[PDB]
Amino acid sequence: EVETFAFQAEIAQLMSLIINTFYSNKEIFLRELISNSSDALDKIRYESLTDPSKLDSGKELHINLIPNKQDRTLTIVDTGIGMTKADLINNLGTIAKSGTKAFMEALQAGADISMIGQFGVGFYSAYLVAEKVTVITKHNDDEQYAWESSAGGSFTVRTDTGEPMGRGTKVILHLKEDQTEYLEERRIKEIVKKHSQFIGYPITLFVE
Amino acid sequence: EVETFAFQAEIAQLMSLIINTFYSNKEIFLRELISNSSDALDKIRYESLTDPSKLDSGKELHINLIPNKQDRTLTIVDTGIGMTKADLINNLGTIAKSGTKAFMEALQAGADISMIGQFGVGFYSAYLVAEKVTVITKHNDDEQYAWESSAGGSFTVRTDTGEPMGRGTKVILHLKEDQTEYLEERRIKEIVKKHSQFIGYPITLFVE
Ligand SMILES: Cc1n[nH]c(-c2ccco2)c1CCCCN(C)c1ncnc2nc[nH]c12
Ligand SMILES: Cc1n[nH]c(-c2ccco2)c1CCCCN(C)c1ncnc2nc[nH]c12
Repeated sequence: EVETFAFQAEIAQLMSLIINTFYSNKEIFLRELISNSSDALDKIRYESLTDPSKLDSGKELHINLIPNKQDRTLTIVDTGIGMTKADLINNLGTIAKSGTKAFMEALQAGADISMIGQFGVGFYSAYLVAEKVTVITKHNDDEQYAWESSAGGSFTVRTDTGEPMGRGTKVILHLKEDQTEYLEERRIKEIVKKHSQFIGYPITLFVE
Repeated sequence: EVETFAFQAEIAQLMSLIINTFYSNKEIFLRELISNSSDALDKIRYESLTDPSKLDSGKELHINLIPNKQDRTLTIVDTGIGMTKADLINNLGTIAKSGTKAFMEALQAGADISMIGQFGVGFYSAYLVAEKVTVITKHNDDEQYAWESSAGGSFTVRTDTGEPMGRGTKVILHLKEDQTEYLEERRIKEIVKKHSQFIGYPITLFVE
């Protein structure tokens, strides 16, 4: 069963801007996604201090970057807190509305797309390089879900039947045809070194 | 009743480094504290989406900066999630241990004190400008506490009998005698504009 949802108009507008604006410094998408993973790992680490059983779904706290040239995907995997169905459908869009509005206002005032992270919507920078984004996620209090959007104003959520994850999130970037450089080992290494070198979790770049 | 606690050796070492190192760009302390307030406000905002009664202790989400020349204090006030007694005594130091270690290693490798925020211990940058820091805090699930430390390897916690806060945190910086510029309106304005201009909560700088 796949459910289809409309983005609120503001988030749809943001996705369109991200897709439509001429902006060459696209590499910043990876810093934003890795930062998101780091925050999610901080969150589960913090919560387990008071309830250690929150780690029964997996003790290791890490980030994997997985390129696949055949699928043309770059997958950012974390074993963080994960997202509930309510996050995917309601909570996250509610928070995003005001960040979007502030980001938009900053842009007209001369701010730069690379500042998107300050407005809490850095995830959407994924659309600088991806035609479609699939998010597979599992939170302790909930089932494993697959969220997906190619923009165009809608997203889907379904219960995921793929490989069970234990706990955490995979962001699967289905790259635009002209953005395959982000599958290349030395390009990904370069970006992580430049933007993410102090992340406090091991980041493993898988080799193809 | 005042309880006195020893910092773990690593955090004590970090505080000493922050106090002892020659480093002129001290203004970064305010960005770190405002960023901390912002995160705490994000946290309560997020939690109230699923439990709106979490805001019964106060709906407004904001940050006040309050200079007092007579007391020689700069107070950063937020109406964020606040901190529990377990945070003050156990949880926060546990998380801080590994951030401290990474920060230390980054420094020897040539990183800069201004990067302290990437290691999740930016609060301690308060000691660049303050001889004593007092933290008054109230979390929904707990009583109002006062934490205090002048470094030297220990901190105290007591139940606070001052003005009840509703919910949130006040960081009261008892400034070093040579650091009173941070009580001056135009200096604080300058710093906020430079480092904190996109914080998604109203920041009110009180006038003396
Ligand atoms: C599916 C979705 N819907 N709306 C958003 C969103 C809203 C604002 C920014 O992103 C998203 C994406 C949310 C991404 C950031 N996040 C909240 C995350 N939470 C938990 N573990 C994560 N590991 C990577 N990121 C994670
Ligand atoms: C009292 C104490 N003990 N150990 C630490 C600490 C550990 C690592 C960084 O700071 C602190 C300070 C913690 C400061 C950051 N924080 C966790 C905060 N939590 C909730 N509302 C806040 N409003 C400002 N900040 C807030």
